[PDB]
Amino acid sequence: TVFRQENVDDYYDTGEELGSGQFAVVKKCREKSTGLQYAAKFIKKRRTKSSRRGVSREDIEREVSILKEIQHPNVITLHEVYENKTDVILILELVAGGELFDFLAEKESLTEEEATEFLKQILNGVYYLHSLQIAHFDLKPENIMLLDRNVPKPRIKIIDFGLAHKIDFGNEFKNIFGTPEFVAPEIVNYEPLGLEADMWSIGVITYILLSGASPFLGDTKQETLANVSAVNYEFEDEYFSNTSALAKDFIRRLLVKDPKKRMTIQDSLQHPWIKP
Ligand SMILES: Nc1ncnc2c1ncn2[C@@H]1O[C@H](COP(=O)(O)OP(=O)(O)O)[C@@H](O)[C@H]1O
Ligand SMILES: [Mg+2]
Repeated sequence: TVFRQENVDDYYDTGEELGSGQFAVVKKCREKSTGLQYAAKFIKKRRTKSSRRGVSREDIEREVSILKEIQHPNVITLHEVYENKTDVILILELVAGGELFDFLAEKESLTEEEATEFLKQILNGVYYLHSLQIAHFDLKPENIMLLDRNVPKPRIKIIDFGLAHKIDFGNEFKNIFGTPEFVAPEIVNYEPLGLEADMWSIGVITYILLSGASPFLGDTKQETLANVSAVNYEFEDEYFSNTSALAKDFIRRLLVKDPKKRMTIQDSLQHPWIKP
């Protein structure tokens, strides 16, 4: 597909930089015609076929296609897309309260209620995505945004659809590898991937929410990956002594090497720690 090729600056003004990654930069912006605000994600295009710099057009279009499908309170939506010779520019719903990553850094240790208030929202967004056969493949705290960080129980949206894929056969077997501390063993081992990989990441996020510590993190990325593949984690008493056994059970049933034995998103919502 092709996108709008008028100069995005004729239609929008940009402001604060909201975040970035290796091939993307995200700027707050305001649409001239409405005064409404958005997050403009500029993704750097590849300059040749054989290049490793920038993002392939196939990969950009996959992100756009998935984003166009989705509408749920706990996911961002896509407003418009522009392009020019250097970038594709996705005009995304603005999430103005910063990353979960930054919230957790700034705040004291969470209560079990605060952790489940965040988790339940994540679960609801993932339930929506998985119902659509969309695997996110990059769930982690920098990819979850708060609407407003100055309320007791902040509301969240999942962002960053740059690794998301439609799973129409039950698994996919493309080049997909995210961040060592969050990826499932099947990613580490270069196996076909499906919705189950997201459920593993949710286990890792839950462990972080409750404890402030990352379950598999080693001193190097190779150590982290080796730990993931071996399922080398434990609940440290120093961090988990006043956390319930049911919360640990929830995590334990997600951090399972065999994807067939791991809780599904439906299972997670019916688990006794979560189910009303
Ligand atoms: N819709 C959004 N609203 C607010 N900030 C955003 C939004 N999308 C992305 N960001 C910020 O920009 C960062 C990078 O965007 P992201 O989509 O995660 O791209 P990357 O694939 O490069 O990680 C995010 O971690 C977040 O800080
Ligand atoms: Mg990201």
